[PDB]
Amino acid sequence: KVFGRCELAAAMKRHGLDNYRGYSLGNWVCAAKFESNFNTQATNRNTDGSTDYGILQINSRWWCNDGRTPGSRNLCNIPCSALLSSDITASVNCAKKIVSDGNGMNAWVAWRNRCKGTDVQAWIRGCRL
Repeated sequence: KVFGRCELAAAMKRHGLDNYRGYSLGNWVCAAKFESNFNTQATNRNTDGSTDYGILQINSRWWCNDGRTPGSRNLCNIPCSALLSSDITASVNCAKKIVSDGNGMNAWVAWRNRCKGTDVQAWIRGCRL
C-alpha cells in the first residue's frame, strides 16, 4: 500500500508513535517519506546481504527473519514479509523496539540525513489529527 501523507500520520498516531521515545509524529512521517516514499511494499538489499523492508525499511540482520540473512537475530520475532503489509501494526511495533535500542532515531540513517535538524512538523501540516 502507498499511503498518503496524512493517512500515514493518522495511522502512526493511532498506533502510538506520536511522541514515542520523545519523537514527535512529524519525525516518523519524515522518516517514512525518505525511507520508503510511504510504500509498505518497499524492499532494498544491503551490501552485507541483509534486506530492508517496509515503510520504515527495517533490516533483516537484527530485526526480522527473511530466511536468507545469516546471523539474523530476529529481535522483533516476525517474518520480514509482515513488514510489507498494508496493516502497519508490525512495522510500528518493531520501530518502537528499534528506537528504544539506545541511539533513538539515528538508527534510521535516512532520518539522520534528511529529517534530523529540519522542521519535521511540516510533515503533519494540513492534516486533521
